[PDB]
Amino acid sequence: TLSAEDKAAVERSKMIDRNLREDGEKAAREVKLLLLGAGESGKNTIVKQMKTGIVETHFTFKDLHFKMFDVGAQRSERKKWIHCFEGVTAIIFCVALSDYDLVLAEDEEMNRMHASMKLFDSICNNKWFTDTSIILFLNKKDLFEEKIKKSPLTICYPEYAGSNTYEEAAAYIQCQFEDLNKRKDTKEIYTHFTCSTDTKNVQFVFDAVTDVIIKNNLKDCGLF
Amino acid sequence: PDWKSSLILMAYIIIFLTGLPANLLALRAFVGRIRQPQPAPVHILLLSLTLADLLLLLLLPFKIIEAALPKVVCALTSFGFYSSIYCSTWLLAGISIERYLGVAFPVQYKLSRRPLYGVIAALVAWVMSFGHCTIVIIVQYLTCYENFTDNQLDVVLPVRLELCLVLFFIPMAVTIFCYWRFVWIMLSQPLVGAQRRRRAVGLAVVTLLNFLVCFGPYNVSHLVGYHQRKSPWWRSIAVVFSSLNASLDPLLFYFSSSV
Amino acid sequence: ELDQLRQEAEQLKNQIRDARKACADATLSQITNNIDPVGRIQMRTRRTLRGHLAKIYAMHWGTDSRLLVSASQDGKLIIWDSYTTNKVHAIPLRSSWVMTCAYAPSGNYVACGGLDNICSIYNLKTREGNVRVSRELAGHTGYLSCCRFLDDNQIVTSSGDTTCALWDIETGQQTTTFTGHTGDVMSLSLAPDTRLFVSGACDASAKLWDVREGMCRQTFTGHESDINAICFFPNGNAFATGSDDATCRLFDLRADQELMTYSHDNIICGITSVSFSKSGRLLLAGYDDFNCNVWDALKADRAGVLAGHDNRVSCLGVTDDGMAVATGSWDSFLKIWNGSS
Amino acid sequence: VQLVESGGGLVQPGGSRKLSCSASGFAFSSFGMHWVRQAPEKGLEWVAYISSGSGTIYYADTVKGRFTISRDDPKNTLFLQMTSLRSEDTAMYYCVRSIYYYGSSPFDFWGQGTTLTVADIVMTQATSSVPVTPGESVSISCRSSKSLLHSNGNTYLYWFLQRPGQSPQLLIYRMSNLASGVPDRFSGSGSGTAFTLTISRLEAEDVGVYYCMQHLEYPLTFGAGTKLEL
Amino acid sequence: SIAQARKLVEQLKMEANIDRIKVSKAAADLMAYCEAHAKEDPLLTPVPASENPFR
Ligand SMILES: Cc1noc(C)c1-c1ccc(C(=O)N2[C@@H](c3ccccc3Cl)SC[C@H]2C(=O)O)cc1
Ligand SMILES: Cc1nc(N2C[C@@H](C)O[C@@H](C)C2)c2[nH]c(N)c(S(=O)(=O)c3ccccc3F)c2n1
Repeated sequence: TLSAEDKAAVERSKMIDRNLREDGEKAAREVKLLLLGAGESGKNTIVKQMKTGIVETHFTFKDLHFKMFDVGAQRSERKKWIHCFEGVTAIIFCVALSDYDLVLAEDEEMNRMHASMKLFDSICNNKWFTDTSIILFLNKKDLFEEKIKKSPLTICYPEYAGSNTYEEAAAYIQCQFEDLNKRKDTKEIYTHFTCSTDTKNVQFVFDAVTDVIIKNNLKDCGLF
Repeated sequence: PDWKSSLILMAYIIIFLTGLPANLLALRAFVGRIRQPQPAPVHILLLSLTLADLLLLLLLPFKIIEAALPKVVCALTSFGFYSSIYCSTWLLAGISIERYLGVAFPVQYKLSRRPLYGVIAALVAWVMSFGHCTIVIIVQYLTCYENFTDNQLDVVLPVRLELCLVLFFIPMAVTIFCYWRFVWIMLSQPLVGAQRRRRAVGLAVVTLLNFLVCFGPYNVSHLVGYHQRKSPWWRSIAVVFSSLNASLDPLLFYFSSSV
Repeated sequence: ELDQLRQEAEQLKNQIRDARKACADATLSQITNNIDPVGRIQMRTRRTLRGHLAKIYAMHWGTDSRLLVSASQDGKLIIWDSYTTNKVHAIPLRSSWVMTCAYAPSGNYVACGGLDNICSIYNLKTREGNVRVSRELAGHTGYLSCCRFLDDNQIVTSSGDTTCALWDIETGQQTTTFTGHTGDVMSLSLAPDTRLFVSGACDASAKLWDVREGMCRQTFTGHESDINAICFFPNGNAFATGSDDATCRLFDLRADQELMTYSHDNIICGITSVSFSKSGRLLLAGYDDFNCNVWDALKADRAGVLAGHDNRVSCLGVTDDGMAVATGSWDSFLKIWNGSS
Repeated sequence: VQLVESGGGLVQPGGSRKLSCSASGFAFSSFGMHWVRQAPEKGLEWVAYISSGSGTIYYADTVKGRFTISRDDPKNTLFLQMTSLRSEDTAMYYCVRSIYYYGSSPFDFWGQGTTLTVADIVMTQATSSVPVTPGESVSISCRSSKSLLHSNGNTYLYWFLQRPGQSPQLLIYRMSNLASGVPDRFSGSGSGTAFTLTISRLEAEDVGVYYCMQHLEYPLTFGAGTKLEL
Repeated sequence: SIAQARKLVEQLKMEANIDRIKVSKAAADLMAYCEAHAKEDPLLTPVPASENPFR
């Protein structure tokens, strides 16, 4: 019923099918870490920490090959291509700690930190990003060390009832981002304050990704 | 056909009725998942467990009618019943091993998730059950298995003890060890809040208790029969519990996920 | 001066509004009411092409109406034989983020594009026997949404820079740059005559571009949200649009105004793909409710469901001869629908 | 696209020699390979075949079992192991490539050639030599024992031109489609049994022997061969 | 950006100059095209299985 090369054509497809499965299995052995940095806050310092448009950064830690996409370069409508990243293991977010007092240069109305919170709000409870975690990163905290003493936090959050102590003020910054998460039963964010010279940035991401791997393994075994 | 027998027949009827439809939806979901690309070994083990459970349930009417006869038909049905029970035991052990490996070695489980491990685990379980039952029934061939003679019982009892020791004690040991390690890792690891860890640990404890409670009477009856040189009279309710586990396995493994 | 220009612009908008209202003799529903309905157009999944390991964002049939190319996030550009479910080629893309693909009218080239901002032309009819990148077209500063082959040497690409462009494969430079949109262009539809092309954008507006000239001719409005997809009528005198409002709309080239709207009370999901039929009577549309509700092009009455996909239908294209309607969706499976006798 | 072949030479009857074909300039892994022999003053005959990935292996009836074919894609080379060579085995062996997909052109390019001086469809040509003149039109015809029109709608014909001192070159594949690089002056049509090759005004390069080869059933019996005198 | 606004304003100049035709006249082209190619269209009128490539 099949011709000589018609049988060979099916044989060619089987070789193609084997390559897709072999390459698809390798892709399933990789961690895709989306990086939604803010404006001049992240995606420029941490990208080097873990060793025009999409710039995929690959770094291997503990025999795990991570793929890190820094889409912050693109300036188009976020909602029209955010579904392409549906299914990433985690979403590495970044918020600068020096933007609490500095106002947005372009807007000149609201401070930069609220814009990141507004950006974080849309990402955290997005329809597609309900299962994927968020590895929140508070970078450039060294500048926040003396900035909080000289500049009070009442500029950004006047409700803050605390002294100039960094630890008291930083805890409020942590507490001010968790509330934006609506789907608290299917997504947990791993907030982590980090400096510029610290080398523990890579290790925390691996630990946070491992939690996502465990959760994914739980869904397969029928448990969670 | 009265009291005990009536109670056993009612238990069989309710188990069969409650277990069929759930088995159908579980089978449909598992074949849909196995059709989906990149399957995990635990999915294949779950599919094989559902198939064995359905095979066990299909032979239930031949035991319900007996609860209140055909001939070699009786022999085959007992072979299928016991082979499916022991296959379910070994597959539960395999699923417990899969859970321990996937929750204790996450990065390795992700890097190496070849379905062939699950395929050969299901093959090992099916062989260790069906081949054992086939060879014992062949040696037998070369009421419906209710009464045995003096020499017949003297041959059955050591065979019963050896068969139990190979088909339950090792699966029970590996299941309890893997689930204990899984629980210890779950409550001794920095992970998500108690909203997720508690559910997983409760499901694991429930699964282990279900296994050890359902395949407890039938196997301990093996040992008491070896010791007292007499077939236990409660082997009926023991196999009733064994079929009860098969009936509620879809609820524990598939229904509990959505609910 | 700006005040005067802003006023002048408002007056110009009112002037065209009066002309459209004056020319609006009657709606298409009223005039085309005596015609009979098409009927219950039931379809069957003749083929179940299953090779892709991830989400599918684009597909495109060949000129022979037998070979189709599908783009997926896995990083593959598989070219299938729809007749026998054979994969002629499996092109590994450089960037996995691909949201558009095209098939050359001659059939010797296939193009892919996406978040990499680069349209990559691939050469199929090669002596070495392995598909190779003919030329990577760069210059777009935003995500590329849809590219259509004018011929073997010219390709029209629409990106997220609110601008469409015409390229030359041999040189690689933008011969023409179509600008004027205030929002990201999501899809374009080449006309059969290959002399004009229209493209909807995120600003709920569709404009008529002229490849020969290089400037917009007519601008169409009416939608409330982003226009995700667009298609061109077979006669070349009309085009349909699909937006997130769940109200697909038909626009007339000569009348320069909307003719009908295709909306349902139950349907609220956005439209991801729109395609006509051979005779321009069967307006296929790919909704986000996992369905592909068939809409009559002259009655605005649903004539089919086509519900066979687990996830959203991202792409859908009828063949040149109209014998098949592929409905590639996010479930990683394409489906060659066909109308049984 | 170069196919250099080695391993030919004088051999004793019953001896064993290995024929090596070297592939360079194309994706050898994705290309199927064929071995075609050419006896002196005789037509071509299919010898063996190896598929992409070494999946399916076929041999000719007269050489079945006695010969073995293998490939080494890391080295981009083709191997044909010869055992118990007889006097009939002498021929001008050619290394022929072929890819198999929709719209492809199997047997597109042929190797240089090596000489070893030690139920089937019958394809018959009406004449073995037709004198030709420049500017005229000739129609080489062939015959097939069974219909070559499969239910798929393809007439499985492959025309080859063997220029003197040159390897055979494909002209028309599937009886309707012209091969790449072939001048438009070559044309052919017909049914599953009626066969023809409507050649336009002949040129200097049109001299040689023309072969018609069937491909419906895999034995792949070549035609007798028609020569075109200048 | 007065020149930019002028460019925007000049954009509608040719758009307003388009000699728009009546919708009813345009409507005639659409319905006539459908019925003229209704027989040729396989989707509206399914072809017999003896001629359908997708069995
Ligand atoms: C050997 C031999 N020679 O004589 C006799 C009698 C035996 C003999 C037969 C059966 C058994 C026996 O214990 N079985 C087997 C069985 C029982 C019933 C029906 C089918 C099967 Cl396979 S399966 C599991 C086990 C069980 O009951 O659970 C032991 C010994
Ligand atoms: C070597 C081996 N044997 C397995 N089985 C256990 C039971 C199910 O069947 C028997 C026949 C053999 C495995 N099952 C699973 N799930 C794995 S693994 O993929 O998690 C894994 C692979 C490499 C390193 C660490 C791992 F955790 C695995 N590995």
